[PDB]
Amino acid sequence: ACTKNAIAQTGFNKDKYFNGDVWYVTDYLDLEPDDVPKRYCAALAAGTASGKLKEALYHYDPKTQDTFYDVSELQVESLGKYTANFKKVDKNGNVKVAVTAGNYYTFTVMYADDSSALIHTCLHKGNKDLGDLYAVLNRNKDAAAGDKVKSAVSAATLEFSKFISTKENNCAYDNDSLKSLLTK
Repeated sequence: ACTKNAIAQTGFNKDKYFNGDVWYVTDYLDLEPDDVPKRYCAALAAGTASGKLKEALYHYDPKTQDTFYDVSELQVESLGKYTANFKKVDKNGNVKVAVTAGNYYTFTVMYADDSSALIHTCLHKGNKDLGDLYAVLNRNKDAAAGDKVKSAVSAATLEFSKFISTKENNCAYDNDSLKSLLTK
């Protein structure tokens, strides 16, 4: 179940966030903690491709080694708040699972700057959802969360101390694949 109306960043700079580059998830928190593993790896690219707002996603479970990529088309609800479809793809963009009615996530950028961000997402698969999921993002895969995004976590009335770090999982990412997928 999702329960939060996440508030987007005041003055959110959409072209800076959606610039074609990669974001690494360094820390996460699901308000339904059992919905996701305690160890995980995730990253995304976000950009405009031929006029359309897109994201490319990567998930990796560093223990089970379950791996998947996705390509998403985002529609605008308000500044900083989006509804995204997704298709499951291999790392090269070939479709494994097509865009499907009812398979979507919401995406809210609560905070962003040059190097970091805080997002909220509520994933839906049919009548199932994966809970309220917060993620601290960084442009550098190995950077510890700085005071700007940690203060943003507090300003959302969360505690950064309760987030789970991804940093000890030997996460290895394919940035070329993510940037290419934005076009698929």
